[PDB]
Amino acid sequence: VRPLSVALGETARISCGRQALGSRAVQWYQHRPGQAPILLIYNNQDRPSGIPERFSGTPDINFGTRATLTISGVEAGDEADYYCHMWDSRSGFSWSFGGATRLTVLG
Amino acid sequence: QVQLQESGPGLVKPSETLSVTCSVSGDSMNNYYWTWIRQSPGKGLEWIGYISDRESATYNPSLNSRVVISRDTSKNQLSLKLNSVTPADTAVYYCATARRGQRIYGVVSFGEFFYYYSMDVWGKGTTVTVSSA
Ligand SMILES: *[C]1O[C]([C][O])[C](O[C]2O[C]([C][O])[C](O[C]3O[C]([C]O[C]4O[C]([C][O])[C]([O])[C](O5[C]6O[C]([C][O])[C]([O])[C]([O])[C@]65[O])[C]4[O])[C]([O])[C](O[C]4O[C]([C][O])[C]([O])[C](O[C]5O[C]([C][O])[C]([O])[C]([O])[C]5[O])[C]4[O])[C]3[O])[C]([O])[C]2[N]C([C])=O)[C]([O])[C]1[N]C([C])=O
Ligand SMILES: *[C@@H]1O[C@H](CO)[C@@H](O[C@H]2O[C@H](CO)[C@@H](O)[C@H](O)[C@H]2NC(C)=O)[C@H](O)[C@H]1NC(C)=O
Repeated sequence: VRPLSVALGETARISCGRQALGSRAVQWYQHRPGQAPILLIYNNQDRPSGIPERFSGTPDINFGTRATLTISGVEAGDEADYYCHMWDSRSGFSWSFGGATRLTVLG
Repeated sequence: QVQLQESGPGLVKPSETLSVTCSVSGDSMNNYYWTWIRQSPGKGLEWIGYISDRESATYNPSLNSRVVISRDTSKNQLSLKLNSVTPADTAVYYCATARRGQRIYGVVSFGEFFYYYSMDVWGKGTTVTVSSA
């Protein structure tokens, strides 16, 4: 669990450690301690359910780019764990959810 | 809209069967997949298995296949039973639904595509403990 600190009003950027080999289709899960996880992005290009237009992912165009999730205008309520479920073409079925990161807030 | 509820005993003696039930209200079992996921304190999330209308109980290869999941449409619920429980398996369980999609990257007649699953609706889950006392 890698920690990462963000101050108020800034723009946060979270990247998962696993790197894809081919066509990727990632899912970004937000899990608050004690509550059920909330799905943010499912097809790496669009948000699954209506949420504030603050979380954005990178599309899968011109293979060679990493997978990053950006959050503009972060508030105090954005304190939860982030899971980067990776799905590629040269690895088969993916069972592990990957190593989660710990977002900390300054102020 | 879909509503999901969960139920479990909570206190089970080790080396016995641990059964947890998950019921659905509002919608039927027409086109809704099901899946279970456990989370133990100190470790991350762990996907254990999923089931659908195909009766294809596919389990995690890192689990020794010691759990069975069933779903009866008469009572309109599913339930998972893990046999030979270990006292070190104290974890919170969640019953969720899954949505399947396909990603295509080449010619379809040759089979150049792959399926993926995404959980959209979740639940509160039950926290069960196992101990000798
Ligand atoms: C020969 O011939 C053959 C046959 O004809 C051919 O093949 C072809 O090939 C191609 C190449 O690649 C292919 O492609 C692919 O495709 C696909 C499809 O898809 C889908 O799905 C979706 C969802 O639902 C939809 O929406 C779509 O749609 C579209 O578009 C189109 C146009 O294009 C139209 O028509 C239709 O109608 C619609 O609208 C579809 O259906 C696709 O997807 C793909 O893409 C890919 O890749 C790329 C890179 O390159 C990328 O960028 C993309 O993207 C992205 O985005 C997307 C969107 O959706 C998403 O999803 C993702 O995630 C990302 O983000 C993608 O990925 C491709 O394009 C095809 O398929 C085929 N066909 C068949 C039938 O098979 C060949 O080529 C030929 N050869 C020569 C000429 O040489
Ligand atoms: C095939 O693979 C090569 C290897 O990466 C791709 O090419 C290269 O082009 C990139 C874009 O400018 C550079 O950033 C890389 O440095 C360069 N590779 C090397 C070894 O210098 C190439 O685009 C791929 N082909 C297609 C059609 O995408």
